[PDB]
Amino acid sequence: EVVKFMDVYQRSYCHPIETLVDIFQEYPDEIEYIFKPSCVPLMRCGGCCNDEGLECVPTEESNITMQIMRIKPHQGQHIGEMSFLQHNKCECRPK
Amino acid sequence: VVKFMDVYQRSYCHPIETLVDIFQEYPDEIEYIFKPSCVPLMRCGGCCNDEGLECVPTEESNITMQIMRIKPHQGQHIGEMSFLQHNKCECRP
Repeated sequence: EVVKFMDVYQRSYCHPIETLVDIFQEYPDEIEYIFKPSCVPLMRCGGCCNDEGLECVPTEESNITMQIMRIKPHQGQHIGEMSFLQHNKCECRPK
Repeated sequence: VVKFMDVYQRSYCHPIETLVDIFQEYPDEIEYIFKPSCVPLMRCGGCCNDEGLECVPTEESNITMQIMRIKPHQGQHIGEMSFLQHNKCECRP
């Protein structure tokens, strides 16, 4: 049941991974609202470069659109379209 | 367009594949460099839709992986290292 070295080595290297991201951190100026769900699943660059001079970053991105409920306390709740950026490709490059 | 009941279902508290730094999980091991420096592990992630609660593990289990440890100017060796995985999660107070 032991994960072999080259398999961990290849699986953890910098690449797009489904990451749950808070909606409010992605749309900072919407402070009068609560969102449901409060976070969404998005492909984002992750992992290690295995070299302290490099860092994992997006090289290609694209939008995804989802129906999110927007709540304004004491004055209305509406399900609408919200768009987030996803990372289609990543690379390790200098810092 | 992702439909509302589909995002609402998939973003809720649950175990997700997460890339974790090894020295963060082994703080006492300051004399080594690890390769790879991070590992893929199932860990609780997502939102609770309740400001009162938090997504936490209710069931854990170990996973063993071959990791290289490097001790600068002395040696290097690929050996087994164990990490904790999350099998089940819940939103709690």
